[PDB]
Amino acid sequence: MSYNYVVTAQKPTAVNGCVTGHFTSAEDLNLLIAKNTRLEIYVVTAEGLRPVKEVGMYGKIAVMELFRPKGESKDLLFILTAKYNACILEYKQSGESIDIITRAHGNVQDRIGRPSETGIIGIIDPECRMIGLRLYDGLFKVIPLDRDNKELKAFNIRLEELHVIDVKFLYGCQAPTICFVYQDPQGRHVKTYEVSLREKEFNKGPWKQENVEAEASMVIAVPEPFGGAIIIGQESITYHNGDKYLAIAPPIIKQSTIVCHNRVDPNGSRYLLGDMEGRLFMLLLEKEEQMDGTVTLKDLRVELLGETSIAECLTYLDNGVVFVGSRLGDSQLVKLNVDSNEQGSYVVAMETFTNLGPIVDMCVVDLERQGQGQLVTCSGAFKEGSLRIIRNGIGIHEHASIDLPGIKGLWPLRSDPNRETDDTLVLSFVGQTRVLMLNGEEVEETELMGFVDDQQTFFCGNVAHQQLIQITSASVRLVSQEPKALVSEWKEPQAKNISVASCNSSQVVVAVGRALYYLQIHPQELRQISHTEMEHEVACLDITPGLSPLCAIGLWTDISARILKLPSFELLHKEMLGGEIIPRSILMTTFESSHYLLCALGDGALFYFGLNIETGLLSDRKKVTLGTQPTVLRTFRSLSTTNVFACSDRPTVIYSSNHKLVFSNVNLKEVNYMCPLNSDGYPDSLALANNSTLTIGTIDEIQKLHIRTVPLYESPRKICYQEVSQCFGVLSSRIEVQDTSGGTTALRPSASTQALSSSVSSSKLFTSFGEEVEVHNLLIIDQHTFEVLHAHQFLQNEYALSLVSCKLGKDPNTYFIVGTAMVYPEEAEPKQGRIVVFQYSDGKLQTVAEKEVKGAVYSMVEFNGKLLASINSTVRLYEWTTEKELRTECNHYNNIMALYLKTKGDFILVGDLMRSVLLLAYKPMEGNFEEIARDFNPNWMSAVEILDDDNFLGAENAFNLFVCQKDSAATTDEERQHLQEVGLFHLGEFVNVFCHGSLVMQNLGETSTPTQGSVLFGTVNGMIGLVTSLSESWYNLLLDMQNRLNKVIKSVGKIEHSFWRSFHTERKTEPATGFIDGDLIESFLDISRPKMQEVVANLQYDDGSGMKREATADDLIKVVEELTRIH
Amino acid sequence: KKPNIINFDTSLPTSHTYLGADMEEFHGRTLHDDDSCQVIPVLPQVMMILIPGQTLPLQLFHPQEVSMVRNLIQKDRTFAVLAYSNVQEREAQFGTTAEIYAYREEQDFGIEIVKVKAIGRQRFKVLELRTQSDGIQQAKVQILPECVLPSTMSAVQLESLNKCQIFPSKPVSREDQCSYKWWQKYQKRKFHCANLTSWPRWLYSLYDAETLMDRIKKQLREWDENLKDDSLPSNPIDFSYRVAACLPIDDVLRIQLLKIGSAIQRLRCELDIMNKCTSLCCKQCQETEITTKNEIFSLSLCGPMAAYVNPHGYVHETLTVYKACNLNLIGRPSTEHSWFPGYAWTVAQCKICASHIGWKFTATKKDMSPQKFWGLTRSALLPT
Ligand SMILES: N#Cc1ccc(N2CCN(Cc3ccc(COc4cccc5c4CN([C@H]4CCC(=O)NC4=O)C5=O)cc3)CC2)c(F)c1
Ligand SMILES: [Zn+2]
Repeated sequence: MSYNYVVTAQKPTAVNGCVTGHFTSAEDLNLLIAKNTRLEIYVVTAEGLRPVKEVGMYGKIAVMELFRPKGESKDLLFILTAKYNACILEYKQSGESIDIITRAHGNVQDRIGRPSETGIIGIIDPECRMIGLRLYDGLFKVIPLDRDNKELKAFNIRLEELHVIDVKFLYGCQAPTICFVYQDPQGRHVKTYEVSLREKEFNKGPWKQENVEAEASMVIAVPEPFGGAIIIGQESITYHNGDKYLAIAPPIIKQSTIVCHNRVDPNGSRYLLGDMEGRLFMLLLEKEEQMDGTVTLKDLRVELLGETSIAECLTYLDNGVVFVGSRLGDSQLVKLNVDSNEQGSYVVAMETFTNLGPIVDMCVVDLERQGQGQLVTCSGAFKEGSLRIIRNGIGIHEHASIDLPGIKGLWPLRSDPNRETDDTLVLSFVGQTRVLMLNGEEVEETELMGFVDDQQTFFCGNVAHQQLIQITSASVRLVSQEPKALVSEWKEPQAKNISVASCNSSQVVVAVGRALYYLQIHPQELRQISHTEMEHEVACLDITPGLSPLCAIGLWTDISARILKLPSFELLHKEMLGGEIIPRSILMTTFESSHYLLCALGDGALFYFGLNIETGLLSDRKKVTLGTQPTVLRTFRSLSTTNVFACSDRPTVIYSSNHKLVFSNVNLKEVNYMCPLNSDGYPDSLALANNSTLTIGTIDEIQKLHIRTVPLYESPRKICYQEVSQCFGVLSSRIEVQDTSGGTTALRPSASTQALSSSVSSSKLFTSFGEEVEVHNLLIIDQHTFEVLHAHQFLQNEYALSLVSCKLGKDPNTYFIVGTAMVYPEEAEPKQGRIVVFQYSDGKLQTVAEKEVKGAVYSMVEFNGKLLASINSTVRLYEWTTEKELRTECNHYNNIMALYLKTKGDFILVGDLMRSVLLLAYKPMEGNFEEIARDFNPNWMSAVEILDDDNFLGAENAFNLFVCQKDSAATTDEERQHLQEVGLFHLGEFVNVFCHGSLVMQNLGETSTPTQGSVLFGTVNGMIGLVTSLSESWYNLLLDMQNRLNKVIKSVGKIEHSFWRSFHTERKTEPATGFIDGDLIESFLDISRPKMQEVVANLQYDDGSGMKREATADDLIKVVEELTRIH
Repeated sequence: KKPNIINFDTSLPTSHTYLGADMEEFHGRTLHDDDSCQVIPVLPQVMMILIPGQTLPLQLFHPQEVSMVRNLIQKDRTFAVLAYSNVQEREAQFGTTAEIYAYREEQDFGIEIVKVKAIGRQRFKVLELRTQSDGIQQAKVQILPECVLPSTMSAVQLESLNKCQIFPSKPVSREDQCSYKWWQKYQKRKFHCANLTSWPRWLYSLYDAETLMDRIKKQLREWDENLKDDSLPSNPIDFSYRVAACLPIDDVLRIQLLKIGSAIQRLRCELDIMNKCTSLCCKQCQETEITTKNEIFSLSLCGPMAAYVNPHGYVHETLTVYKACNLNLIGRPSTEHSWFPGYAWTVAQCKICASHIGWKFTATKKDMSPQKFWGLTRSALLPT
């Protein structure tokens, strides 16, 4: 009884693996990057990375490798899923179609066995004879590689050493040889085995066990001709080849441990290394020894190249370019030049790819445009900590700017031989018309020979029959094309002022006062076509198609929209367009291959209507609030077919996708007037003129997602937004080394040490040299410039957990409430905390209140003007007294630590890390808490959210989502006190934070939406989700359509959707219930016509009376398109 | 307070030599499929919460019970013990299955008295208690599953820093400055992914099996001198069960610990209980001090507390103490059926109500703890 719909609004960005090789073709060099469920195939070129293919796989890529067996032209890709869905894939392209064919597929899990503590290890024999997987302790799984092994049958081998740290295949062995480091109570040892496929067991290794360093961490296999293995630990780098043995103890690597590597030479002469703090090392192997043709090591000099992002997976691209794959920072593309050496660093950055993960906390705030939300996250960690500001809209990439003091209309003109190019544009000033002709990048003004100078021109375009028509306020004028001289001047019969002018390719309609005149363009002649009159003044007129069947006219004195036959005088149709104000601009467009009448009134409302091209007009009534200013509708050709730009205080681009007009905002403050300008210098551009300056630039394809970075150089923990102060309060932490002077020196310039004003907490309510100590800060950041306006430093040994910005009690002021806990290394459970209430005013931060609590304030919320706190395992309620001091009101003692607190009305949801969901209600007539229900189940819970008063969403172990509801209508107490669980889903992501909101325009739309509510969640990988509620019939229809989609869509690796989405746990797995996979439903639009015909045969689409068993195909389009607008 | 010389060879009490020497044993263990519904006979005349892994001596005299044991051994070797609540008369909803491993049937006194020792194996919740006319009711039992949780960092783990998740062995053993400094870096390196989540590292250390087991071991070693890995298992399930068995707590708290299905929750509850428990008092009095939290040690591998049988078949859970308070002795120290091979028990009584709180075990030979061994049972013993 939940019927939820979950979709991904932003695909994950964190990278957890990258390989290079000849994947698409034997000659091309590709970079395959796995972010989580997505596999991206790029092509490495001299300029950089050219994306080629994006593929979504039904799983999380835990292991990916490129191998080329014998008799193959290009490398194949072997991918293992965290659910043990092993597969082998092949790239296949035929001219324009890109498809990845699955060479083999199969689940390789075991019925019984504990997964290894070190994790999944997947290795391939360099001779391409076997695939070795270490999934379970004491069991080595081997998959033979033969063309007939299309089901991936694997056999297990018993391993006597249970704890294997790292294992890899050696190079240069006649038989498949593995080399690994294992742990014993006697210490750490390196051992080798000779795996034999024929008898399916191990053998004696080429070289016996050798004792290694106590912290031997990683094993790298040196290829031919050197052979052997290199063992890297915390304080030494060793090379082992049997008789050969060497070790080094360089001091530059003692600071941090190496966690990643990547070979840079085919012969393994040099190696690339990276550590935890993110600095590039260069292991150097010397081949100076050559006795009788044998090549052996001589030295292992280690050189530090520079500092980069915190890198998880290095990969050296061609010609001194390294792709630094970061997961907690930002992916980079840097240069390893050996001649720059600007200050001792060998590395300079080229590129930087966006990476929103990890998303520790987020908030939804209306920063710029009222009604549309914006996402502000706390991304990154350590030196990569930063604030990402996400927004939804079409991004106009600026190309040039010029100065114009409030232009009142722009129009390109053609005064050149026919070449389908734009040479000059006339800008209508306040009283004049300054033709700013610019063949290239000019800015001067060159008046047209056939156009007036100071007449406030209404329209100026290129008419048919080789002429340019420039209708001005006084009278409509024309200019010849080749002669370029005024040949015809269509003076008004009454010589009045042209109020509203409408011009077309070959017909011009001019409104003088309340009268309308129609004229037809003739070669070197202005022959009037018809004359007529109107009862009311013509507020707006527009004629669009050679010959317009009808002309749309607005009434100034009646506030109604009519369509009348241009070759005649009798109106074809009419309607009352609201009547609130006079219409501002009405246009006819064919955006969706139909006849649409977009009329915009002066109040900012578009009274959208549907008309008929042949005769008459339909109604198709629609009203959309496009802004608060009279928009100037102007279709710009730099689009799919026509598009429309409603230039107003809230600019929007009106484009038809699936016969349903989307209205996406633009990244501009306000546009006074816009016009296409396809200049030769800037083809397919668009000139938009604002209230101060006029810019020229292009636009994005459709409805992108834009991210703005604010680096802080320290880890941000929590973020809250304060409306009245126009500020963001963010908690942060920096690592400071413990020097031998009693102080704490920092490591790099952080945001807290670069603030305008700084403060240090001073309260009195209560080591080793080199140790790293956390220093916690509260940063106040302006919402416009995103500069750190303030930074408050807490006491020593104080850890700040929570942060709420809210107003308490009857106090008009809004405060920052922070809950901290004094933590010491000696003790495990904190015994004392602190509730501190700050108030940011006049750019100065002051401590309004300060309470001492005995425990750790794990979370706080705002409960109807009362601060609700969670001290250890107790939930307490605090009342804001008139003297600005928190006073306790009620307590409720639990047996679980209240890590999570969510309120909706008077329903408190209390959660912990043991998935022990608890529910509470606050009786206000009595003033004490009382428990309604309870649902305990041993598992790990990451986050929890209140979907509504009846259902609750949570994130569980193994990247799962669950939905629990209480049956308040149950007649038995035991059922009322228990929360029935009626939803399961395998998301594949670790959700940290849940928040209510949406990133699309909030429009009631009278009929509303098929989805109720909206919840966004952010994950560690940096993926933004969106979950909504659905109706019963809608859920049933979507489930049936999903089942039929499963049989038509061919997934990569042939992983079944039900198995992938099945609720997964180390102990017990169940099929998914109560959740609809929005990705699969939205994938319905990307398949061809016959596939969509196959999907729908008997869905019984209609539910509002009747069944309509045919169900058509475009009805599902009208369904999926309405489901796509929610994100 | 007798340190250093603890010479007892603390393994004989775990063998129960008082219950006969040539006791026939059985080869091994048995398995019951999880979440499966079984019929298991229930031997009466036992009222005690048996935590899994705890040995239970038993003497049976009545012909019905002896026959039940005989035909039980010829078909499986499993019976059921119900964890009776505070209310008597079969007011039980949870229980455990004891496994026979030592058996002998004996003919003296003209009876077929049977001596049997059995240890708990699984945990169950009884569905219905159907009574058989023979006298040995069989209970309709559902096997309660054992839940083991993976590392809290496994979900949010960084793929790169997996290889640094295999920590080296602890330095030396039970030595200062080799634990605090080791534990600090262990916490720093294990929970390094806690920055990806929204919680600090110490919060995740509060839910770590290793850290809680270390804290419990430290506090136990504070109580009595443990011999490092003195039979204390590395498996969190087994360690939790052993600690719950050896804790000096009452019946309701034992039932609460039994209800818990995860090791980590059990360890947290055990830590809370033995941090909040300092004294043990006389149940018939609730006013007299007999023991404390620090004057507690172990001459048995099962810890300070273990189950023994008097020659009349009644089962007593006994706690060993250096020095008791507010106790009086009656009768000469005799050693006819002493559970401890070398001591002569003297019955101990409350000095106020004269309730059987336990026994005083005077020594016999001189090269052992000189008459300082209080074996107080749980008949009248509650936390205070
Ligand atoms: N139906 C039937 C039926 C048939 C036969 C029965 N037989 C009757 C005769 N019994 C022999 C006998 C009786 C009496 C004693 C004295 O010892 C006693 C007495 C009472 C309580 C306790 C002890 C010792 N003791 C603890 C002290 C601490 C320690 O270390 N160990 C202990 O044992 C006690 O708590 C010794 C032997 C044998 C049984 C029968 F009783 C029922
Ligand atoms: Zn007493």
